[PDB]
Amino acid sequence: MPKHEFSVDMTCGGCAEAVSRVLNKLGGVKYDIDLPNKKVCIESEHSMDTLLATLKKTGKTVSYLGLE
Ligand SMILES: [Ag+]
Ligand SMILES: [Ag+]
Repeated sequence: MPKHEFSVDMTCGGCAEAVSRVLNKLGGVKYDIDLPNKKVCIESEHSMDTLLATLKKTGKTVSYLGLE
């Protein structure tokens, strides 16, 4: 399954739950949240576009980094 990596401007520890919540609501995802590197990696059949839009529902700055 594709593994898409995103920069997410996660500024505090609460952002692990925040990101977990929006991704869980989308569903069909397994992820790893790297708070120190402000990066989220998502294993999914969802498009880069669907994942980008989903992460942006947090209200944060999100950019696509590429594949893991
Ligand atoms: Ag936060
Ligand atoms: Ag947050």
